[PDB]
Amino acid sequence: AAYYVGYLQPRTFLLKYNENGTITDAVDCALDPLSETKCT
Amino acid sequence: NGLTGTGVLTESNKKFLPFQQFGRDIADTTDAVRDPQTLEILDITPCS
Ligand SMILES: *[C@@H]1O[C@H](CO)[C@@H](O)[C@H](O)[C@H]1NC(C)=O
Repeated sequence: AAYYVGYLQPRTFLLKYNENGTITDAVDCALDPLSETKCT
Repeated sequence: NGLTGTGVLTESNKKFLPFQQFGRDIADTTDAVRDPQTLEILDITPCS
């Protein structure tokens, strides 16, 4: 066995939905400047 | 169940998740709804 621990912080996120409803892609606003371009 | 509206009601091919109960378009309208008694999926459209 093994485990992974991560922490959450306040962020804005962009979400894409599939043909039929299920989340297939995400974009994080604060990752890098290209992502800021994509979000704006 | 507290969601009140008026219009034409038909069936739909969408399949809500068990926790999913309503659907919202960009106009924040109610597009589709799951019936409490038959758990089916229904499409809503306006008339005027
Ligand atoms: C829509 O649902 C079908 C199975 O019911 C699935 O095969 C399909 O992947 C979904 N549409 C897309 C674009 O993935």
